[PDB]
Amino acid sequence: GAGVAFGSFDDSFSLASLRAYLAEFISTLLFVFAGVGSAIAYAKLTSDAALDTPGLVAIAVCHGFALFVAVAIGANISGGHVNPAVTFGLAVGGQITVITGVFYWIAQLLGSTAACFLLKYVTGGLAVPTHSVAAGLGSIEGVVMEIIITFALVYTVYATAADPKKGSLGTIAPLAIGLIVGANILAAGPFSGGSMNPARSFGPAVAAGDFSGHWVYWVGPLIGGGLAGLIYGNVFMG
Amino acid sequence: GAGVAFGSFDDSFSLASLRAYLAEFISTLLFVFAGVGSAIAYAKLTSDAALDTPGLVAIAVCHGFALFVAVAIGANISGGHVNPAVTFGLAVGGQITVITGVFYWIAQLLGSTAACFLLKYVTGGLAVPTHSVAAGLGSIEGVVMEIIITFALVYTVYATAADPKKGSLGTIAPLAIGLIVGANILAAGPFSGGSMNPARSFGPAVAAGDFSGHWVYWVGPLIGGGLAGLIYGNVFMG
Amino acid sequence: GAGVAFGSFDDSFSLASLRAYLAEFISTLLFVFAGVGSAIAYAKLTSDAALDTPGLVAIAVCHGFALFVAVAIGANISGGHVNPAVTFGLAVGGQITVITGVFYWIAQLLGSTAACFLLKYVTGGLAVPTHSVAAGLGSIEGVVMEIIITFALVYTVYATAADPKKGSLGTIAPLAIGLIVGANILAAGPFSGGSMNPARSFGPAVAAGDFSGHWVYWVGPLIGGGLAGLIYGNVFMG
Amino acid sequence: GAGVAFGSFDDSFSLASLRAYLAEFISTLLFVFAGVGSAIAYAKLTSDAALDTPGLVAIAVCHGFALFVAVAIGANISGGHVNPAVTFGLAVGGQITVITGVFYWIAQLLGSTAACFLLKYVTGGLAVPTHSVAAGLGSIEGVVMEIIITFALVYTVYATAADPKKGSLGTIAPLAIGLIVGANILAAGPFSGGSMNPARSFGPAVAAGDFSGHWVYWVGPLIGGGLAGLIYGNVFMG
Repeated sequence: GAGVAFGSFDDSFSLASLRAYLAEFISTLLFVFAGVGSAIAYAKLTSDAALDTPGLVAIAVCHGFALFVAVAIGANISGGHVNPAVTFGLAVGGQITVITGVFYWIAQLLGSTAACFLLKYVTGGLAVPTHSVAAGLGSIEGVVMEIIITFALVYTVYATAADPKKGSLGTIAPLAIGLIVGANILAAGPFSGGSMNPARSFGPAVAAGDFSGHWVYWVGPLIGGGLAGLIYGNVFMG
Repeated sequence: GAGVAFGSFDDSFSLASLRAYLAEFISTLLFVFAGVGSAIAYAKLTSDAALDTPGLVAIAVCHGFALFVAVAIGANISGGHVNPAVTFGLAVGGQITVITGVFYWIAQLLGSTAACFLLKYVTGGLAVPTHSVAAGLGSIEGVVMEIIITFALVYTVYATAADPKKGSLGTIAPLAIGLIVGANILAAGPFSGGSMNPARSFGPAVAAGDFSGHWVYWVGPLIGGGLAGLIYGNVFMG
Repeated sequence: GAGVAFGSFDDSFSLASLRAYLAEFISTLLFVFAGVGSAIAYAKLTSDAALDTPGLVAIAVCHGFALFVAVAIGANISGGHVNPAVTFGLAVGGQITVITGVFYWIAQLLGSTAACFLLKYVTGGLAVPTHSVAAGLGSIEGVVMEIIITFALVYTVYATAADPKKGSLGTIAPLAIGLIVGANILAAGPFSGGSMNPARSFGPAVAAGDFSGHWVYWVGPLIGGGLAGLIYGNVFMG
Repeated sequence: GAGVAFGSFDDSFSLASLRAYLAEFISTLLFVFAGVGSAIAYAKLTSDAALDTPGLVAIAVCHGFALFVAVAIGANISGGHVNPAVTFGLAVGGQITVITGVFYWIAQLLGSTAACFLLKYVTGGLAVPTHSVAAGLGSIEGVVMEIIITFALVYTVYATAADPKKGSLGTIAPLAIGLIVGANILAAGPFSGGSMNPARSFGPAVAAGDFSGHWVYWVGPLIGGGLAGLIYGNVFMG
């Protein structure tokens, strides 16, 4: 399989790269605004009740639909990563350079953070919820959950969008990528929160001023995404 | 990026333009009939309860599915705007002429209004609900919410349907456009109502004889749509 | 626009036509089995409660997904009508011959009826629910509801599947056709039941031995479907 | 129609075949992890309540989305069967060799079982639920339910993915295949559980150490899948 490529500053500062960074910022902002917004909407409707099944459905569907769109609207400009773990898994398989990937991370983190401060305002100052592992459940269980579900996501990105042999999968790729996240929130929501996405988790941690447990949402997703890049890149593109 | 184009009467009165106006009328009627209808259905089932999470899901899914369809069924005739803010954002980027755009607005407003009078009849005279900003929440918060979510919609229309480089996105564009509205209602419903669409809001205001607060659903969506046209048109098509 | 074509017996008894009839039987059986089945599932889970919002969502989503599939799996064999009103609207615009269309009706009615007797068995003898206009609501209101929502469906079939200029819409047509039915059930369920489909309504009327009010689900859908054929066929294909 | 083909060891041990087996393992693992996971999520949220309508929706949507993805991500490597009954129905119509098909079964069963042991861990040791026929309902009713719904699935796979004349259906095939399972769970969940898939059922039986009634989920799905292969393969591909 293709090796890691560090890239160059010239390449990573080209106008095409700059457009890509803006696209990643915008896609991540819009994804996180909707997705976090659905969780705040549930809190508003229920006066801050514990999550129930209708709420889980609302939040999962919102994230799946919004991520489909966020990926689609960047696909021809940046590739529509919307997610540091996607960028990382792609970098592991030589699909994006390291330098460009770092700038994608910055754009994604900025976009997510912006979305969360916008939410705080437009909702009239409601709390921005953070991802956390369920009460009582171990952190390793949470990490392993996040490894598995993020592996699923990044593997999907490889199979439908990166693979040169994708064929007609390329047309439906944004939808597959969004709806694997939706599906996986329906499973993982009550356990890890169903992040799959360090930026999605980071914005709220900034806006709520609370990084307790936040490491889970870097370690788990990066390992899952990296494992997907290693497996798909070496076996199915190698 | 392309400038605003005023157009001509000859062009805007051509048979092709007249077909486009009828298509916009029909698509907007069917979109608003379903979407408002889902809100009246919730009121019927619950005896006019406050919105809850099942209801929000029902209404969001209905709007997302219905808008997907309404866009698809006009895509090859009018472009499937279904929305004055989409038309406006496209006009800002030179994608539709101003004169033609004004006639699209008329067709959309007429279609929405018609849908709402039809609903009043077929439901046995139930109230046609109007979009309003949540009790206690400021109007600027509501406007800014609508700016953000309408920006998302119009940006999606640009990226998937207008951009000449859309490629395979063009096939899934109607679905992206519908499901961003669905996603954004799941976030915004309990705050602004999740309009994104001055015509969707206007029909009910006419049918309920209540324009209180209605300005929000012109100012917010037009600004969001205009900002999407400015950004995408000048950066990603320029 | 194209006129009505009566067709011929030779044509309507060809092997291609016979395959089409079997495909319509199978698609309609599978559509109605799922869709009615979701309503029986709700009754089982709730001990025959009145419809609530979760139930409406379940039933609407089931029908939208199932109809998408039923249309897709016949699209290249029969055209995937799955619905006497679709067949009728297509016949009005010269898209299927009258003789072939009558045999499609028979196949659809048989498939729906079969599904409903299968359901009665596999559910352990539970009642097969019938479409009815809501208590107190007038029959004309119910008919007009069904006209509007069936117009939407058949117009969608024309715009995405019949029109020679459909282009990329043809790829997503089955999904548009399914999800307009889903959307429209979210609106119409508590009022007319959201049929759009004389066969979908007829199977249960046979299996429950109850044709009270059943005429609504022929008059409303046939008029809507016929109006869609007249408008689209003469304006947008003429 | 094409006959059954036994195949060869050389063919079934080729690198292409080995890649296919890994893809089937991964797709089935990810499908079952999400889908079973959604059922465990419901149990967590509700403290092990009986299934209700929100829960049925959550579980059906999760399975439909996850299966769409699992099929898509194997489509160009293995064909994306994810299901012994799909493999069997395809084998009946000569679309996969018997030897290769047996190895697909092994990969699918292993993947499902792995998913279920992973779930047991990451959820903090919660019970892995098994498919069972509803209390009081006969086993033949359960089998016949599973025949019908699995026929639907495998017929969909033939019509959209196997048929050489699939045309544009091939692009949307993964989505049709996923959403027929979603639809059919909305009908069958409270009666048979809505399996359609011997591997999906088998993983939990292993992880819960409970094979009571499990035969239903081999007999019903294999017969349905085999009947779909016989009908579609001989009539619509013959």
